[PDB]
Amino acid sequence: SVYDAAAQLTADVKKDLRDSWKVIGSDKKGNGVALVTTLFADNQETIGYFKRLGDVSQGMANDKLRGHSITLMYALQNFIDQLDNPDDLVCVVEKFAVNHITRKISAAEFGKINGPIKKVLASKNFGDKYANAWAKLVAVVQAAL
Amino acid sequence: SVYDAAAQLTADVKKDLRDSWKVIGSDKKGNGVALVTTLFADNQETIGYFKRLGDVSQGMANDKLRGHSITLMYALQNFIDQLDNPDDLVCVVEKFAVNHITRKISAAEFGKINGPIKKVLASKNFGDKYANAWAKLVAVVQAAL
Ligand code: HEM
Ligand code: HEM
Repeated sequence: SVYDAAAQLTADVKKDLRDSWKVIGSDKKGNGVALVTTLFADNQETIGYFKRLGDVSQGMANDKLRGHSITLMYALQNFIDQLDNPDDLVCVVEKFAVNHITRKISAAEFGKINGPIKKVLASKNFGDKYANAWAKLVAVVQAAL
Repeated sequence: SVYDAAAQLTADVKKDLRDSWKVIGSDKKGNGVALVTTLFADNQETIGYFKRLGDVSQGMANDKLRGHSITLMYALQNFIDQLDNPDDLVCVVEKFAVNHITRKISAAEFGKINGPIKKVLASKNFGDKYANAWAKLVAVVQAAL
């Protein structure tokens, strides 16, 4: 269950998530756009899903893409803030899961975000240990898809 | 015009928004559920739009309602964090406006949130001065609907 995935996050994993978020979450506009644009760069097959955003090749200049990217970072802020109460983490994760289920995004496709997260983390010198911790958080959402 | 509306957020208004948010934003789960449930209590005619959340009279005990309410508070957090840059405030406001336009929510009905905000603020000893500041922020979203 999603609760199981959530309840499994250990103290060490939560520590790594919080420490790295202190940095990557400090510039939501910059890192959010980097995250989304990297997804498009490395997984071009996903571009079609974001037609509402218009020309995503415009990057930062695209106001719809910028608004979407900043907001995505607040979903992550939400997750990080709920780490110590699995009950609250689960209800917010299911909320965002619905946003993706309606767009026909499978658990496997949602996992495509792990590559971009790993790259953004690396840009701030957060290595594999941190990428693995984030993959565990993403897996909580995957349990809901 | 959303831009002209954003221009109404003067130094004094921004300060009142930040000062009051420091308190109401400190308990997103508690104050978010209070805000949403007050909207339902005071404007029963809006409950029909929230069919996805199930039985909203259950308040905090309703997982979907709790997830929705917490997330709503992060949208407000987002707005507050963008107060320094109007172009960014506008792009995030338009993102959330679309979420409501697709739900068929007009500027007038969106404005029904002012009553609940005034009440939640009053419960934390923040009077009309603050309620009016928040009404100006809500007005930016209304301009985009
Ligand atoms: C860290 C992981 C991710 C987070 C936290 C996240 C968060 C969000 C948020 C907050 C929204 C806006 C929901 C709405 O207002 O309707 C959104 C929309 C969307 N997401 Fe994600 N997402 C993630 C990964 C992905 C991935 C990997 C895909 C695709 C393979 C995806 C596809 C979509 C699509 C198609 C939309 C709709 C965009 C639009 O038309 O506005 N998401 N996402
Ligand atoms: C401070 C004001 C408000 C904020 C910041 C806000 C924010 C949000 C957010 C973040 C969502 C989730 C969007 C999504 O994932 O699709 C949402 C959904 C929704 N909002 Fe609001 N909202 C506000 C006021 C209102 C008001 C006053 C109404 C109705 C009169 C309204 C009606 C809706 C509806 C119908 C949904 C869809 C719920 C669902 O089925 O999940 N909102 N709102």
